[PDB]
Amino acid sequence: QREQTMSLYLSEYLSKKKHGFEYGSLEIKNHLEKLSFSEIVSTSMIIFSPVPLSPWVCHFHISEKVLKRKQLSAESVVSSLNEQYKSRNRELKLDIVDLDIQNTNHCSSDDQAMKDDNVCITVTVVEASKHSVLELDAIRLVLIPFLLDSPVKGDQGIKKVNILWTDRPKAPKRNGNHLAGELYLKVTMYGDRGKRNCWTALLETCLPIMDMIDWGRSHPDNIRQCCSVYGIDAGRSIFVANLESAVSDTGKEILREHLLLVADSLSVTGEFVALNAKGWSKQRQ
Amino acid sequence: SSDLQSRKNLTEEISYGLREAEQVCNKQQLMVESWRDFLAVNGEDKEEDSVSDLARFCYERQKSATLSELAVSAFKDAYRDVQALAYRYGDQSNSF
Amino acid sequence: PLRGAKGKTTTESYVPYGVIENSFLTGLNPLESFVHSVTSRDSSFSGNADLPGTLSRRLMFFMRDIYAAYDGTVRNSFGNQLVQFTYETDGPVE
Amino acid sequence: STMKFCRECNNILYPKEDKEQKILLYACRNCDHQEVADNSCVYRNEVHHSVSERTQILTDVASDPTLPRTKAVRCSKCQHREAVFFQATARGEEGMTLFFVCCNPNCGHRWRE
Amino acid sequence: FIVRLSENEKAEDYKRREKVLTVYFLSTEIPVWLLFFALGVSSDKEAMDLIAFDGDDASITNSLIASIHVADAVCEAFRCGNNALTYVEQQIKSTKFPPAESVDECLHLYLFPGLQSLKKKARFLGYMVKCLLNSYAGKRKCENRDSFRNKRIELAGELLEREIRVHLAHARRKMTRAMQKHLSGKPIEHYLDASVITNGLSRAFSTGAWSHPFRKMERVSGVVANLGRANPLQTLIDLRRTRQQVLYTGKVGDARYPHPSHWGRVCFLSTPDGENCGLVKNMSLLGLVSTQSLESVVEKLFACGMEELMDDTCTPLFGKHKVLLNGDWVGLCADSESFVAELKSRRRQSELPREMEIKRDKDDNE
Amino acid sequence: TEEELKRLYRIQKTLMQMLRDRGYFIADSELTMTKQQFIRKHGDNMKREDLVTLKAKRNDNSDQLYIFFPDEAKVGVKTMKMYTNRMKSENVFRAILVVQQNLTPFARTCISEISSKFHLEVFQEAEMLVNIKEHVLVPEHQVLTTEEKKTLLERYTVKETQLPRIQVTDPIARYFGLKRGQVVKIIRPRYVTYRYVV
Amino acid sequence: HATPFSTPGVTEITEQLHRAGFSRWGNERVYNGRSGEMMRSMIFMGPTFYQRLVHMSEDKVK
Amino acid sequence: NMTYSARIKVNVQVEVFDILIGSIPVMVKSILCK
DNA sequence: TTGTGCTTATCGGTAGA
RNA sequence: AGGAGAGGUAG
DNA sequence: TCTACCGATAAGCACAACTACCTCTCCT
Ligand SMILES: [Zn+2]
Ligand SMILES: [Zn+2]
Ligand SMILES: [Zn+2]
Repeated sequence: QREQTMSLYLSEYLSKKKHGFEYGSLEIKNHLEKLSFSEIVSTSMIIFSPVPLSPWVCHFHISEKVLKRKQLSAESVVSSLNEQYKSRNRELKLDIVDLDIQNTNHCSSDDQAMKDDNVCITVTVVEASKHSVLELDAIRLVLIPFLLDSPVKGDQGIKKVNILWTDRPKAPKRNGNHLAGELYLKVTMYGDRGKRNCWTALLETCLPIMDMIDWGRSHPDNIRQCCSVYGIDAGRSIFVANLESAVSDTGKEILREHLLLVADSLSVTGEFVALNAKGWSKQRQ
Repeated sequence: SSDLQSRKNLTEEISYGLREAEQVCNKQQLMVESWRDFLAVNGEDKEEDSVSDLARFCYERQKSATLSELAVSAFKDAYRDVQALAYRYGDQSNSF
Repeated sequence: PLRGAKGKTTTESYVPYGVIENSFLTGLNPLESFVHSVTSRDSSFSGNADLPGTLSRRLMFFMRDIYAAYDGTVRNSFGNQLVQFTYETDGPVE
Repeated sequence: STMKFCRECNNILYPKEDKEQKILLYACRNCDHQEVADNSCVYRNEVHHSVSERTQILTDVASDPTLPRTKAVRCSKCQHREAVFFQATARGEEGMTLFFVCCNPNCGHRWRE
Repeated sequence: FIVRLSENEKAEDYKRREKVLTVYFLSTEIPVWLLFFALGVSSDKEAMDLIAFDGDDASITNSLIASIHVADAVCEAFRCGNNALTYVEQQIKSTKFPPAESVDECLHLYLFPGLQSLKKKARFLGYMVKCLLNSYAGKRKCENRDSFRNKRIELAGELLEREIRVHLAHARRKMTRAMQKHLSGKPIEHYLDASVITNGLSRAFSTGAWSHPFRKMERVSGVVANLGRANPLQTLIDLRRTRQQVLYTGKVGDARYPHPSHWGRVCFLSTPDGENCGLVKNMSLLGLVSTQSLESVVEKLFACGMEELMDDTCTPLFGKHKVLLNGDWVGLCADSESFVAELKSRRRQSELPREMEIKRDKDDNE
Repeated sequence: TEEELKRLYRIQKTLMQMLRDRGYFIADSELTMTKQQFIRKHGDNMKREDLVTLKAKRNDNSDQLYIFFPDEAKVGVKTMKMYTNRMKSENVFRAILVVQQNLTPFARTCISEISSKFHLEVFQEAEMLVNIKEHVLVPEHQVLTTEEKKTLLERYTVKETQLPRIQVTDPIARYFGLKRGQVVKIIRPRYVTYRYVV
Repeated sequence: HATPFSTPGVTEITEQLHRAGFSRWGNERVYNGRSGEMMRSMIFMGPTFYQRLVHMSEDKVK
Repeated sequence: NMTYSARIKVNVQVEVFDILIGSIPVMVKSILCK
């Protein structure tokens, strides 16, 4: 599966503060949401300005209102761009050595003055005493799409995070069952690369906010790969819960022992085999 | 209905209930991130624009799926009360 | 919107949403009848009929061999594999 | 992304940079004509997200997310628990403050934190 | 004639893979700009004026510039002289099954036969590219297969026509084989076999397998059906039906649902339930199928006020709406409203064929 | 740097919790060590060397497990050979290796070739951030000894193969350090069940 | 006339049936044929148009 | 139980230096029908 | 036509001798 | 006697 | 410094796309 739906629950110490759950959930959503650089910038243009510097400097103008709404600053986005340029640096397979980004409130651009409260971001390409990057097509086709795809917030793995409300969660709390209705977050992550597990990347992204997310009840929504994270028993329990939910949605009434027998039959060899012929053959083997 | 006057009253009540349900759906359609500046407790001069644009709400609803789900949920919630009128306008001898 | 698009960029797809004020006793408007036919055309299709049968057959092929033993355990017919040590029923007759 | 035709032969011009001239120039390959450039602009594109054309209506891309709803808070005018909460700035205040909107169809009341 | 907009994969490196405009004519894959300059165009500005995009979009301009660069790189000095004609002739001759005609004659009959002039077809190509760019930018809606506006139905004038054509071709093949076998080593009646076509028609009517409209093999089914004699209503509704052929029965698309184009043409409230749910549509009571008109409408259009298409490509159109007759650019009109009003007035006086559709849209300006 | 310090603190806390759950006589001071106390005892730089320690079983002092932290990621055959030579010199039969990146296939083959003589367990640093055992979905796991396994097999009169199976790659099996041929006891919130490691 | 899109109103039908001497709602008082007692609720009666299908009983006997 | 069709006659001329081709089924009440 | 499993076939890949 | 193409009934 | 198997991607190549029944019409 490419969606790889996750489920994160809030910790119990946030209830002491007034409206602590809502503030914590909003902070987690703001921190762990992918925001592309193209969504913030409005007008991107290349201006001919004339380690030595190369010509064809790029201009990115961003309105201050957009930054105010997103609670960001020009210095923060410049730092994020530099960090992401130095993080991978796998693309841009050309004569590139360093990339320095400068911030200016007002730029010497007389082409248009429609917006007076727009901050300009200047990106300058550096060449190692060569004119291999002197053409405009190469930069326009490689560097411009690279910066627009760079996320200024969140992580490249997380697709979208939505805040939901539930009354019968899959992972019940030990004590304090009197609380009728809690608040949790659902996280969807990209599955472009299967080399690394989505949960592994999610744990590394939440390092600054490890205390906020209650890891005692957080669990992936998937069934197949949840056994590799929390064991076969947790996957069986989540499968039973999902089967009960499906039966309830169907409108019919089914006794518990049937569903328990189904769960124990489909997970007898330590893994949830499929209903196809290959799964049965593997189970018999 | 017992007579023609009761039928006319029921027709008017149904029309008003449908209008109220449509208004409720239009109000519920505003629960998005685009109208966070308008939903806040402040001074906005575009109050009349959200009301006068009656023919655009249906077009915006038919294009989005989440908006359609919210609209149908609100319509069911507001139409339960409309369906509740059968016990008021229906006699005890009604076979249905 | 019924005439292709409303011209507000040109759209290509729509999610129909209509409210019919009239009832069956009064008489359906031809456009209302068209809307009702469009809405109800889904129930007349022959699709999705094979899914319950295929699912039932594939589940039967897995759960046919399961039977209860004289010792009280739940065992599979292939090799007497132990599925459950004790039946998880909540009573009342064993 | 800009283009212009030289007045000599009416053909497209490609931008180029000369180290000695230190100025932007345009010359076409059809005729040996070089003209001075204006505004020193070789590319100007408004950033838009209209990449998946004729595909955003069928598949829900979720361009505008829905606001979250909570049931812990209780409304004042009516005794309804469901409400919409979000963060937005005030008229003149700084920072983000929490807001609440009642979900009761008959109430229509909004209050701050 | 196919104009395709896609990323360039021929003689393109990793850095340059932007979208370019290509032409698929006689399986030659000719760049669009070479074809533009081959059809009596000697200026880039004139070619841009022919493609009257009338909009400000960066993607369209980038695609046009990329196409120009691809055309320049493919053929050197193509603008000067007639190198584009030589290049397209070489591309045509490079096909597995090239036409017997030369380049000077292939462009007159195999390329837009409706337009006689070699420069008017260039304007038609420019209009086609303009429509493609408008559709790509989102200003123009794409055609849908569910609507009846873009669909036609054939009952007997075209279904039997292709069967007759293929049976006659087979009979001609057999006759020429017999003639070659008999010439080397007889009345004309013995040379032509009179049973082949009759047997083929009998087989087609009995088995019900009809020839595919676009494929020699893979005969279609469900074309010929039996009548019902249980009651006259059954045999009346069996005669008045419309069938649409789909690749698979499990999924079709949006054809199974009613469309606003069904208003007054086919019955949207009645349709068979089952596998062919919505594919078979019963025709309405006031439903008629138009037939080909033997009279010539072109001669009567100039009398109403239509102005002929300009031959020169340098002269642009200011506000003259385009007039298309059966997909052919026949001329231009100054005012569309008065023109269509006069056409309708002439039609209502029995001066024009009674089965003729007159469409006027201000969005497309045609 | 401080992020790496707190990451290593979490890893050490989870490792100590796992060792205490496995019964290796972990002191309460190490279990109840706070982040501030850990940083104060850490010093200026850890260099992934102060985490190396040796622990012995509570019941028997002869059995001991040594925890090894490599200095750099992407270890090779030479590092594994040095580690196994150190194990042979110190006379230890079990070891836990916590690495930052996935092991070299040659290193994996070397580990699998010498698995008969000594048992080696590998753990990623990302997997030890959250304690698997301390979860509401995971039930109580109890490892049965040889005598209890024999009693279980004799009571139901069943073979080892005719039992529900659990793979070695499962996180619980690696958390409890279970080898092939051992049964476990599971209590669900009561009916119990047993799983056979295969 | 019973034109599908030109159906007469319900009030017109009720008035037409009332002018014929019957109840305006289409229901008439009936008496049980087995005992002769009068039923408490009126029964709706009307000459509808029915059809006979080609599916018979003996055609399905196997 | 025979085919209701009509014969086709067209002149064919051969040069060096009305024949029957086939029968098309005839629809009832067509341009050629009794 | 698709919808997933399933077995060849090619691009690079880093590690150890 | 045996196979392929259509239409139809029940859940 | 020259070879081993080893990760992800293209391209064929397969099975599978509901039960229970009834007619007619065409071959072979
Ligand atoms: Zn600037
Ligand atoms: Zn020039
Ligand atoms: Zn309220």
